[PDB]
Amino acid sequence: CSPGIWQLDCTHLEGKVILVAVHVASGYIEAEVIPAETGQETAYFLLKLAGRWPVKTVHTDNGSNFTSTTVKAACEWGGIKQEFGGVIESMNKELKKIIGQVRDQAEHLKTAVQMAVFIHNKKRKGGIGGYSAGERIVDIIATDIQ
Amino acid sequence: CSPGIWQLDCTHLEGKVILVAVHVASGYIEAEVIPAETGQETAYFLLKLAGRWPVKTVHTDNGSNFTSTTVKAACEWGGIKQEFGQGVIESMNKELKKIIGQVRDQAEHLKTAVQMAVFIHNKKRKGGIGGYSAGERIVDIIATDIQ
Ligand SMILES: [Mg+2]
Ligand SMILES: [Mg+2]
Repeated sequence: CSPGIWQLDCTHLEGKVILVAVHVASGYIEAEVIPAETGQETAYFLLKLAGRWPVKTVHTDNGSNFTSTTVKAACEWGGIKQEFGGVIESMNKELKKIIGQVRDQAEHLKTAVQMAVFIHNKKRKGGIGGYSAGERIVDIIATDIQ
Repeated sequence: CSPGIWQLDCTHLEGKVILVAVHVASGYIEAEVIPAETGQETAYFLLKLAGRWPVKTVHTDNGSNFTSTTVKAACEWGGIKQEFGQGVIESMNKELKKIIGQVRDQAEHLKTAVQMAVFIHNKKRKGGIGGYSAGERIVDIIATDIQ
């Protein structure tokens, strides 16, 4: 389901792990520095994400954390279908870029990451009244409720 | 702005702090166990929240964490207006605790149970049939406000 498909992947900065989720159909993202690239941390991130948006399918790579039994259980509980097997790469790249631009503006990396996410989701680039990723996701989900 | 107003407050369970945010106009909530009831943890939660939804005004009580300079800076950066000072946030904490109680056994840790509870609350429909869920009301409210 186009409105319920997300892609997850981990990227790294300053020796830290950043878990990233992208709503494919809109470009909206959610990211967060996790203490360790474990299935436990990944499962925790997934539950929060699923309680927020209609997460039906998550696409990830071969990563141990994503293939873990704990993430599997989280997905079954949340009714999320998994697929291990474009977009997420671009996001990690651009997220790192924005993080770079605002890095000085905050003490810890985790804060910079959230500033970057905010900037990315609020960012526009269409006409004088196009749409931001944040606006596209709610529009997509709203129109799908009817 | 009705669509941009949120209320935040902390509640407690098992000796832990649970930070809770409620989108007043829809009943949609976001909660999370934080290591400590500090301005730092509160500011972190607020940034995440603001990058997700159109947070324009946050209403909280007199709490040190909410009045802290670090939260103040977060709000200025995020362009969020603060107000210090109803029944809504109280009801949510109460019901969240209720749902947490119902699913407490399905999770290894409280923090997980909290997220299960949030998921259940936001997905819940009155009477379990038709109608709108809090999750659907918030996106509808925000969507109709974009036009
Ligand atoms: Mg990977
Ligand atoms: Mg309190």
